[PDB]
Amino acid sequence: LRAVPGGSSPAWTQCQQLSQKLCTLAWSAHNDVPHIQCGDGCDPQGLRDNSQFCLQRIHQGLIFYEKLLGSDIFTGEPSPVGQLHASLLGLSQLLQPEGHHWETWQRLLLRFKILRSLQAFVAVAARVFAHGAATLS
Amino acid sequence: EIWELKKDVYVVELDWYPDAPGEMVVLTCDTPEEDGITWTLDQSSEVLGSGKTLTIQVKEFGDAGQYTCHKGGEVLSHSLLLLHKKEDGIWSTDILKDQKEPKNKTFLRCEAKNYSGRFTCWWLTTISTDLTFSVKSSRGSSDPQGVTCGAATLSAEEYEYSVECQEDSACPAAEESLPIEVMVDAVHKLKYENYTSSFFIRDIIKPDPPKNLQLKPLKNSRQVEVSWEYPDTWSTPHSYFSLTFCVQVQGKSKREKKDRVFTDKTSATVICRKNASISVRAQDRYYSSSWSEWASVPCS
Ligand SMILES: *[C@H]1O[C@H](CO)[C@@H](O)[C@H](O)[C@H]1NC(C)=O
Repeated sequence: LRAVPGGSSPAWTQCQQLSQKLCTLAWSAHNDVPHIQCGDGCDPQGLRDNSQFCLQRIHQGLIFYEKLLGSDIFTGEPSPVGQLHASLLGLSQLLQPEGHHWETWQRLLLRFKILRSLQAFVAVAARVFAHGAATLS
Repeated sequence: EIWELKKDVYVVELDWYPDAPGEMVVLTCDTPEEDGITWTLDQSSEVLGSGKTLTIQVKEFGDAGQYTCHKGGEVLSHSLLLLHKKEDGIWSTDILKDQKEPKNKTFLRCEAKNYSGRFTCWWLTTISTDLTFSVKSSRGSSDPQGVTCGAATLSAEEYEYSVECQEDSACPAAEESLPIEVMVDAVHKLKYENYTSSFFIRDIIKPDPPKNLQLKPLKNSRQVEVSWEYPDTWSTPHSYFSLTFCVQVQGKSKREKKDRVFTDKTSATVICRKNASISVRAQDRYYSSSWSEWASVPCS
């Protein structure tokens, strides 16, 4: 028998808090978008076996959304968007393990569509981080 | 504008204006023969025509019904014709009563107690008789994925019908990208109507009320510890499918004090007072779906 370092643990309690914050913010504002799909490992059972899959997919969605909120759609025509953008980044930064390099008008309508879709995604993320924080630790 | 609804049932699309010319329909008997054939409508022995085909005019709901062909005393085939009336570009919706709540033109209301893939839809009608409802559902429209529904049955009374459906391949924890479609066929005598509903399960979530709501008075103080549990219908594990709560303390009167607290815990300490009740309701923690009904308990 041996015992071997497995690397840095995900920061579950911080991610739990940032993802909860993001849910609050996304609802404070009343295609090929990534979605946490069923294959993605984010379900309760999928988290025990291997959470890297899920977290990696969550990271991907976070960076997709942060690019959208920083883009022309939100800084052009006529707010929780500033704090939302920054928190999207904060969380994605927490997910990025050392060594891994996981980084790669009509507006009022688009902005409604994007924010609605963001609410959905961040709720899944919040459940993942809350479950991980509670059962993996 | 004429299509098969089910075996031997055909819907005729009827564009109507007061001087309706009437659309002509040709009905063919479902038989290998063409001799000795007569036609009757519904329960009458009156011969309306002879031979393998019958040509009829449809202008109004009485122009329809179960046309039947006969040879040697024997029924060869039945063809029931229903009419879907398009007033002036718009189809009729007399059968179901607008609920007027989520938006206007909302005839079907669906809700789910959890993320399992089971949901319930209901609808309202004034009509008490000669009523059949048929329910279909799927996830997506491009390549529909299976959802199994039961029979629509009278559930309460205005007339209320409900149906239970279950997504065949549920993924409770996923972020849904394609909505569930609900299609209800509504038949009143010979009047056919369509009803449709589109949604994400996440948006029709309404949990059941908090369970086992109970009070625990503090020693020689007015304060009470309120405690409760997640409903049994709620998705498990709770560590993942979190709920959040609203605790309310209110009197019977108008101008009396009110106390309202938000908490992710399943306990709270409130101040009780004679003739006040403690109410607790629930909502998904991370997504702003519908609050449960109140569970409540008198300060007694
Ligand atoms: C409902 O009615 C309309 C017109 O009759 C038709 O186009 C549509 O296909 C019907 N829907 C179903 C699901 O049968």
